[PDB]
Amino acid sequence: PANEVTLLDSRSVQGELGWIASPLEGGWEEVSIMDEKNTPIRTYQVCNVMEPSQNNWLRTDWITREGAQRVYIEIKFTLRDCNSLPGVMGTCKETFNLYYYESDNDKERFIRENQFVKIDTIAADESFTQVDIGDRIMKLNTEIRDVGPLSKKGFYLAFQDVGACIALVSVRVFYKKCPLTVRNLAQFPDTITGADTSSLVEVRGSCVNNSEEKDVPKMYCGADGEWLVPIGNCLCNAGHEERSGECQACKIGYYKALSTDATCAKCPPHSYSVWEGATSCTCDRGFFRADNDAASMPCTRPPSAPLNLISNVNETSVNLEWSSPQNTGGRQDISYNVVCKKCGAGDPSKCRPCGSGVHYTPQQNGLKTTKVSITDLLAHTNYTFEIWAVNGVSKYNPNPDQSVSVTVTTNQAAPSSIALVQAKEVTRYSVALAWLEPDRPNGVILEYEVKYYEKDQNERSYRIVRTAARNTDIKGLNPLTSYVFHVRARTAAGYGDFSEPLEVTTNTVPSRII
Repeated sequence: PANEVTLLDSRSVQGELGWIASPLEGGWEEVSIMDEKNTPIRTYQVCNVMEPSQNNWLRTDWITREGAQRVYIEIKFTLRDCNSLPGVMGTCKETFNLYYYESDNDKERFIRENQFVKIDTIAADESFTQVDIGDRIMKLNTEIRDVGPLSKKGFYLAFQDVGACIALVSVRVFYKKCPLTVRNLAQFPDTITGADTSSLVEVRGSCVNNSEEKDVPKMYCGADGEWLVPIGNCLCNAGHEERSGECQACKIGYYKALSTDATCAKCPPHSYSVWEGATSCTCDRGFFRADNDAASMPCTRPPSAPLNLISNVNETSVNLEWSSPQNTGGRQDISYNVVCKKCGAGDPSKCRPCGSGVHYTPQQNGLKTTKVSITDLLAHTNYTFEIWAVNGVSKYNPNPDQSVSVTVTTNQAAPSSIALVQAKEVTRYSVALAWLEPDRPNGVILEYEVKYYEKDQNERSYRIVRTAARNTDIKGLNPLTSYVFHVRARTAAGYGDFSEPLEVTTNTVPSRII
């Protein structure tokens, strides 16, 4: 019934035990008790109290050790007290000796009586053990005796009677063993107990096929037939979670990048579901993950180019400025790459690249700031720059379809100021504005910026209204508030100057009666 492997048993034996007894008549009797469906239970009996100098031997059959170390012998017997019935002074006994002999030969006819070695004298105990074979309760005292270490192939066990009323009910022969158990996600095989009580057995078992050894696993198989302290845990491999037995793989829609104790996590947002036992959730079409970026982070989109581009020119240098991108994609690392083209010079589309050493003081390629300044550019020659937005993923991702660019001139000056501005309509809610283009353009006019600032009060933040058309209307203004309007012409070639300061007071509904 126990985890310990048995060698010899009274019930488990095939038919007869095959035990050699000396003498045959008047010695050990085959008094067996039958209490099973057509199957008997073997028991040896001897009771020669009246006869003097009684000596009865009972040797067991050949026992195959099968790689044993320490053998435990459990004997269940009935011992009749010498007080129960009157007898002869110093004749009756209440003890029986236990003998053992090691041999190599399998089948033997006779074993030498004097050659046997005694283990210990077995006697009765006060506490009776309750163990029954049939329906009625039987109270027989049990005794356990250990012997070891054994070097030979097998051994023989002998029972000696010195004139006592005894019956050997159950004879169990078994060795203690450490069972096959899986602890700390590592397999441990069946190991036999040590030869000494003060000696421990070092057991090192191999880990699961779908798991990697992080720490060396070891267990100590004690003399009792069980492990003591577990040292070293085997962590589950990437794409496999913790389970009762072996490391179970991650289900459809789960991933595990590194060997961690935590279970399989669900796919991050905007990521395609992979098959059972995946390392990392792959990104679907339109989304791509960076090499330097962690597996825990979700899939990101490619960046967008900044729509607005402001350019100011000097005699030999050019200054560029742009706003933040529209679609970020989902990454904090946004850089800008400036590309020289020299396509501005000449009417045809095809041109030669900037082979010469163009110097730009802030950064060469991949600037984090939204402002850049290009120097040492040749005068009288037309140029064009392509400010291409670069993300952390954009390298792995395909080259972005479009990049916002602006064509500029070197030697040509900045635009002049507007000669005069005029108000067309004057009402309590809106004031219309009209203006002409400046006297000297010095380039193609692209935008007109208008500034508004309140008078008689503290300086409020300037109102910005961008209109390419030569006419604009003000909106949402309080009555009786005088306002100064300033227009500024803006080109790709440069920055314009402030216009005529027009002081117009907001119209009011009449109140004076004549």
